[PDB]
Amino acid sequence: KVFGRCELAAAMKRHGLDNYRGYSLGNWVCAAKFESNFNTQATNRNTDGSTDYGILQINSRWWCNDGRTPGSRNLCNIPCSALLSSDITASVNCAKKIVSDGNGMNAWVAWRNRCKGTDVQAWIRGCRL
Amino acid sequence: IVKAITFIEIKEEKDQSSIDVKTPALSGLSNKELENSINEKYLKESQQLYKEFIQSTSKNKKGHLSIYSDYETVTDTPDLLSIRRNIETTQASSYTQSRYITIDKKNDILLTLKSLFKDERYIKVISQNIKEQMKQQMKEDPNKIYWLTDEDAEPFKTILPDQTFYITEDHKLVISFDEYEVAPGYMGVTEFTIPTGVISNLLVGERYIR
Ligand SMILES: [Cl-]
Ligand code: NA
Ligand code: NA
Ligand code: NA
Repeated sequence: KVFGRCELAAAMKRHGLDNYRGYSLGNWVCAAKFESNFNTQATNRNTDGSTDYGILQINSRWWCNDGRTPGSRNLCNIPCSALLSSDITASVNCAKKIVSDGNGMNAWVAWRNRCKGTDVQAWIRGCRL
Repeated sequence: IVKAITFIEIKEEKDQSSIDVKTPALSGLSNKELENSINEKYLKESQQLYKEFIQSTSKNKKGHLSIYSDYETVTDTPDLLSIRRNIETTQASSYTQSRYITIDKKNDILLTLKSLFKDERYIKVISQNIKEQMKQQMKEDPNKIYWLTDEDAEPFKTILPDQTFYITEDHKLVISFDEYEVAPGYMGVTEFTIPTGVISNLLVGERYIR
């Protein structure tokens, strides 16, 4: 499914991402915009055999198991398939571990290059939370 | 004979960090000052990649990081060699860059995009054709998204003067965009074949594009 912008803000708010490890809600929406354009089913296969999954494009080298990334770990201990649901629960819970891995939201290049140091509250503007 | 060969390989893992690099070297050129210039740059790039891996294994942990680089010969004709080098960095999500070099085998020339055309009008002409291609693609396939007319993302306006490009075996020009460059990350590395009928009269000649 493809979330509307405000619809995703409202949903990420429920899941406690507003100001989680310090990051205001706009950052998590902005991140999703530039990973997946709000598409929960987005998938991207890369040169190394890994795949990015879901609305936050979590990658199988580190964070989930898809059985086809030789030599990878599964730190969020989930099948990668769980990151492709229309319910965002599983992707939020893995994202929460990822931001705690030691680098903040910097572990997402999309955030670094399109979101960081911008006016990220704008991804919330016009919404009714 | 002009061909790419593997010349250094680094696979190594430690703490929360890994690296898996295969680096190419160019051999066979009659012009060795070019062949060494080319090969020197491939090695500085590898060296940089190892540095970033060593830096992530040093001092305080800064999160999980995977670094990967490989390479592929995409065009190998009697007249032309073109080599893709990929540089992939993975923490939360994967980030792929793809760079190319394209060599005129008969004259020992490293081609630039600029050298293919009589003047700078190619920038706007190619940029425009790409916008049209993106538009048509989006129209045909609602799973394809480019930052074109999206009101919330900075749109793609122009290629760079030295934009990544290569030349195919059938003598077509291809422009390549890294991930996140013109589109959300799920779209991957995107590329565009520029039809020759669109740019033919801007070409210096038909040695390379036809
Ligand atoms: Cl696996
Ligand atoms: Na995995
Ligand atoms: Na990605
Ligand atoms: Na490039």
